[PDB]
Amino acid sequence: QSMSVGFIGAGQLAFALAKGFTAAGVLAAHKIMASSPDMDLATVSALRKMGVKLTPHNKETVQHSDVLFLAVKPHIIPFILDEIGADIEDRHIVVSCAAGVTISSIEKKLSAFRPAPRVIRCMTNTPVVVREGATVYATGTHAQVEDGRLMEQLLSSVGFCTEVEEDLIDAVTGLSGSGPAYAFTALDALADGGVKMGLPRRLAVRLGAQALLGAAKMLLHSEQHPGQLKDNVSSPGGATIHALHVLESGGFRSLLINAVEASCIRTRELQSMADQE
Amino acid sequence: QSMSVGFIGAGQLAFALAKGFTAAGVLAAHKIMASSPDMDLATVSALRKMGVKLTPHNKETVQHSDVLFLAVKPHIIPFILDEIGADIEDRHIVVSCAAGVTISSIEKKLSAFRPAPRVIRCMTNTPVVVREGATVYATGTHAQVEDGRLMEQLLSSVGFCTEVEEDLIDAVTGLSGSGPAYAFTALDALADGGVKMGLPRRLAVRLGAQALLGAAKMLLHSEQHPGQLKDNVSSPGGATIHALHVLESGGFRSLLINAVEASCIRTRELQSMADQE
Amino acid sequence: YFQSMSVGFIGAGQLAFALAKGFTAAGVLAAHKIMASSPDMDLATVSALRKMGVKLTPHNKETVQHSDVLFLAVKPHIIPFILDEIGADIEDRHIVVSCAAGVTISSIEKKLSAFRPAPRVIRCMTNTPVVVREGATVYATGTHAQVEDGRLMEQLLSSVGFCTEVEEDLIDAVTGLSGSGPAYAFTALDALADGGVKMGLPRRLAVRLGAQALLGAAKMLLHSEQHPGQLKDNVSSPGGATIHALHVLESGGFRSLLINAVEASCIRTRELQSMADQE
Amino acid sequence: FQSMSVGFIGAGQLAFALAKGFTAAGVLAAHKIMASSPDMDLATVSALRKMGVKLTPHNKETVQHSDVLFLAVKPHIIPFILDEIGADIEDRHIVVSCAAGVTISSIEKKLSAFRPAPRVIRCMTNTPVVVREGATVYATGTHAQVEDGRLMEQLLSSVGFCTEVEEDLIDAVTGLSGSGPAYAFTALDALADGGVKMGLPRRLAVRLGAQALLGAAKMLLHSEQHPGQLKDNVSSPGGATIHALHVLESGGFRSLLINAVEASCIRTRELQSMADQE
Ligand SMILES: NC(=O)C1=CN([C@@H]2O[C@H](COP(=O)(O)OP(=O)(O)OC[C@H]3O[C@@H](n4cnc5c(N)ncnc54)[C@H](O)[C@@H]3O)[C@@H](O)[C@H]2O)C=CC1
Ligand SMILES: NC(=O)C1=CN([C@@H]2O[C@H](COP(=O)(O)OP(=O)(O)OC[C@H]3O[C@@H](n4cnc5c(N)ncnc54)[C@H](O)[C@@H]3O)[C@@H](O)[C@H]2O)C=CC1
Ligand SMILES: NC(=O)C1=CN([C@@H]2O[C@H](COP(=O)(O)OP(=O)(O)OC[C@H]3O[C@@H](n4cnc5c(N)ncnc54)[C@H](O)[C@@H]3O)[C@@H](O)[C@H]2O)C=CC1
Ligand SMILES: NC(=O)C1=CN([C@@H]2O[C@H](COP(=O)(O)OP(=O)(O)OC[C@H]3O[C@@H](n4cnc5c(N)ncnc54)[C@H](O)[C@@H]3O)[C@@H](O)[C@H]2O)C=CC1
Ligand SMILES: O=C(O)[C@@H]1CCCCN1
Ligand SMILES: O=C(O)[C@@H]1CCCCN1
Ligand SMILES: O=C(O)[C@@H]1CCCCN1
Ligand SMILES: O=C(O)[C@@H]1CCCCN1
Repeated sequence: QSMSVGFIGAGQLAFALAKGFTAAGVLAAHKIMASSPDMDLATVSALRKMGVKLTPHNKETVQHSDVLFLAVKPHIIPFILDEIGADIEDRHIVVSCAAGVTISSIEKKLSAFRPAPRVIRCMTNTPVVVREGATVYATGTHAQVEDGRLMEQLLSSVGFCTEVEEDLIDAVTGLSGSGPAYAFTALDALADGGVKMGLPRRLAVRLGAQALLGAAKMLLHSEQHPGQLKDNVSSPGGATIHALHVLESGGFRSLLINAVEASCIRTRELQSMADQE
Repeated sequence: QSMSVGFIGAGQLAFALAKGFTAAGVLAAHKIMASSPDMDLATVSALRKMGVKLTPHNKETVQHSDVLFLAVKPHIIPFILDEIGADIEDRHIVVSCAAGVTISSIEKKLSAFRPAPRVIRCMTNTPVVVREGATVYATGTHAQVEDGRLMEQLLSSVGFCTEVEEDLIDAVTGLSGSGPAYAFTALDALADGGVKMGLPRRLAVRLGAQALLGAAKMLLHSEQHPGQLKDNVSSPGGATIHALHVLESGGFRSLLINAVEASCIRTRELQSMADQE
Repeated sequence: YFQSMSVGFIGAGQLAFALAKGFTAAGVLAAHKIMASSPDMDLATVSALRKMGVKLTPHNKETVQHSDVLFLAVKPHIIPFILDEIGADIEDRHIVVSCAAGVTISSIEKKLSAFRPAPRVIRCMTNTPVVVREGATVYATGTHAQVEDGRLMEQLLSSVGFCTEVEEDLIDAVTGLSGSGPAYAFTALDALADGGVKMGLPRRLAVRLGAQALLGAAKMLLHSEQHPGQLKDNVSSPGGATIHALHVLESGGFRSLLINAVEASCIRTRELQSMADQE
Repeated sequence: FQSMSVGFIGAGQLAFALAKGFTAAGVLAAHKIMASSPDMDLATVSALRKMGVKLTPHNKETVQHSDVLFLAVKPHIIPFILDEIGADIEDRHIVVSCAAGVTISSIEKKLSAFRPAPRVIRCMTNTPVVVREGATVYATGTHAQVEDGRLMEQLLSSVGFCTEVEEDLIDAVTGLSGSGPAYAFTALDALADGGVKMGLPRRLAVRLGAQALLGAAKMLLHSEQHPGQLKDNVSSPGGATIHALHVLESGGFRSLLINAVEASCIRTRELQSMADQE
């Protein structure tokens, strides 16, 4: 309750998490501060109306915060760590949200200034903004047991959250981190299919999104295999099995596997370049 | 509250709706009766444990019911209507859930026995079982205004529900009716992609489903275009835009359009055969 | 009982051989209580039937007079000529079992009813694995088949594999799945063997391992209540070799090709029978 | 062999499958079997419990209980396991590695640091051992005695086909019969969807497709004829089956199965190459 939260970066992810946290009630907007070198951002304007404290100065965010989220682009992380490293205290829990960036790389930058930085790495996604996020976290070398439990409590307020080994996170990034983009592409296309068959666009968007929401919820609430739930939809000779055939004829399943793989491979490739630098 | 509901048919759709209605609290299990010529069905066993009254005799379902759902396969509908047509009373609201079957065809069969049958046609989907269904309905020639409002009240308890013109329903069937099957295929494949990149299968299923649920919820709660929400996920040069490219290279969008179209075309084709018979 | 039943095959080809070998291997019938007829004795199937001890004759009337249960095992377009030829020889005691793809009970009963009013007709679809008593058989009973006729036919065909009664309107689809099925399987086993050879296995070992793998997986599914996707999930470890191989199957639309096959077989069956009904 | 104690290090899919097959075969009483795992909250551990298999978290307990010791852990866990119990391997032990890709030489090098001449056998099997129709190959290590191989072949023949091979074939066998059940399950799911599309109930389509594949596989195993000849026997000229074969050929059906065996084998070799660099 006395917990103060800070965001280095004031972009899409910082907005989504601050919106989710405040809607969840687990944090008052006034306990949150975010910093950015650009206050002319739509997300900065939104955070202001929410009641989040804003500043150009990353040092002010550090000084206000107990839990410090790093919500900048991955290549900005080392610059950020050099800038505020001398201002980290024993009270701080540093939570990196950046795609690809390793706990090792973060702990090495911070340890030059003060031993035993408490670091947690997470991967989440934009649906935390409607409290339906998918989040994983890995705890660092000096994180205490209460640090992981605190972070799971906080991130569970805005969706699914579980601890993982760090070597799983790049793959999670390709699945649930990039996942919403696959869904939005799919929903746009399903709506176009509805329009082609005679539905108004607004209705098609609503129906397609509601269908995907409900099916996903069924699977999360069921112990059955997704193929069994699929079997339950189709009648023999019917419309649904005819539609499933044309998906299969296009290699639909393989394209989704291709996407998760391509995201994960790019994440690893980018971090290799960072480590080489 | 005094309303009694009956299901002709005791299969996947009847279970899903009865489960959703009772979980919603809008109906007590004991106000529901369902009939089937086969009590050795898993769905019949499930309905029994819920507290739903079961019978082999469709006439008993009619006699108990105020609202009567037709939840049999489309080709069974005319047989069903011939069987119980003499038992429909002025109190009855007949709600056909059957894919493709027209209000005209139903009103013609029932009108031979008694004038002015009150008929509503709906299309829904299995996620009503977790109260996240997508339902549309069209009112028949003799349905009263309170009949449509009653049905929207009832079906809104288990998900989205809106009135449509009947000529939209076959297209809705290809989008949200068959939709859950597209989602389950997609979730199975996304999980395989997670497994390929090193995630345990149970975790990949959970993450993929949670990602699709959250993205769908974002779109339902946003006024923004799905392409804008997609743009918000990707950073320049990043993992997500790399993954979106490989989806595009496979014609991912076109496959989903193909599916909605194929389902809708099959539905129309099947009903043409029924009308020819 | 069963060994006292006389069985006849009109047609002495691949299906008659497969069934006669299955029945005799099962011990339900003595080979010499089977008679088969063909206008062509220079077939390999006739020679094999002869070596088993089946009675062979060129005269379909002899097969009819010999038999109690009479299997029609000729090509579908031959059935109406067969029915014209021996229809007058069908007796009240006969059970007539059509194995021909596509041919309807109605077409058979219309021919035979011109001779006697209540011909007992059963239609079945089976497959060549009856030869190792692992066939997949369905049957539908005709207008005049007694309840005991269906029970007898199920007992007989269960001796050489799986057997269940179905409505007749399912049989063309069954034909595209389990009737044509063994050919899809032999194609797949030939290709899996080539895959083993490409990766360095001797052909003989690759053939045996591929066939054992498919047999064991199919038996697993038949003995499990789990979805095939779940059994599939259990084979793969994260990042491992099996999931990499499943991806390249998916990239080629592997699933859609098998759906295409069942559909193509069933559509061709319906199309041929429509030409027969037109003729 | 009633004087034989079998142990599993690992209590996952493969250990369950083998234990269920051995016990169903009657060659082992379930109480003569011990399995270890650091995680007792697995579905496979509960199933092993109900069978009457002894469970323990301690790999050393499994080693002390067992004469034949199956390594049923993921390949990257093998070197850790060997470090943990290498000092407990006795002369009596036969160590049977089931792990994909892991070489006899790598196992022998680990165990030899503790006691010379470890008796090592490498095998590749598959999950259908659970219905006693597995396909297993094995290779004997440097110090395996002649009777060690014969004993293993007797034990593994009780749950399916089993033959000795040169070790350099095992990665390819892994891509064919090791991964093979997954190809079949994919095919059976798809064939069932095909049956449903043409009007069959799903339960019936699943049963018929599985029976068709089982019977055709048995036909081939029992026949001296080429699979092409058995295929030819199914088709009549102009008929339904040859029409269906054509659409398989037009999609390169054969090439996809070759692709799968190749992709599995290449990945196995790639993974072990990384293990050997580490
Ligand atoms: N957008 C998404 O869907 C998700 C993004 N992420 C991660 O979140 C991090 C940020 O992602 P987005 O918010 O999408 O980026 P974004 O580009 O919307 O916001 C980036 C923010 O960093 C600020 N910034 C740049 N230099 C700075 C500095 N020196 N000090 C402080 N702030 C600075 C920018 O002004 C902007 O406010 C990335 O590492 C990304 O991998 C992870 C999960 C999902
Ligand atoms: N499964 C789905 O996803 C949805 C299905 N529907 C529609 O719901 C209707 C039923 O669909 P499912 O429940 O999936 O079918 P289902 O096959 O699971 O259940 C069909 C039920 O009808 C019963 N039945 C057969 N003959 C009968 C008779 N003479 N009298 C009474 N009951 C009889 C069967 O025994 C079975 O209980 C279909 O028209 C379908 O289009 C619509 C929305 C979604
Ligand atoms: N081969 C298979 O895998 C299966 C075939 N079937 C059905 O079995 C029937 C026969 O198929 P196959 O045995 O494969 O054909 P096949 O061509 O091997 O043998 C056909 C037999 O009919 C004989 N025949 C031709 N004219 C005749 C006549 N007037 N009187 C008597 N016999 C005559 C031929 O000489 C030959 O012995 C077909 O209707 C086919 O659909 C059904 C299930 C599987
Ligand atoms: N599943 C299959 O279809 C086949 C698997 N294999 C091989 O069998 C081995 C196991 O495969 P699955 O059983 O499928 O894996 P699985 O993941 O189902 O079970 C793995 C087991 O290892 C246990 N484990 C992890 N660390 C351990 C440790 N330090 N000490 C003891 N147990 C530990 C886990 O708790 C789990 O019980 C792999 O090397 C695989 O290549 C070979 C043939 C077929
Ligand atoms: O495949 C079918 O016959 C049905 C039609 C309606 C929505 C669900 N699936
Ligand atoms: O495209 C990107 O850079 C990020 C990576 C992490 C998840 C969201 N998208
Ligand atoms: O996918 C895997 O890791 C294993 C390899 C061995 C055979 C079965 N599947
Ligand atoms: O190709 C054919 O004509 C037959 C039809 C029946 C099943 C087996 N093959």
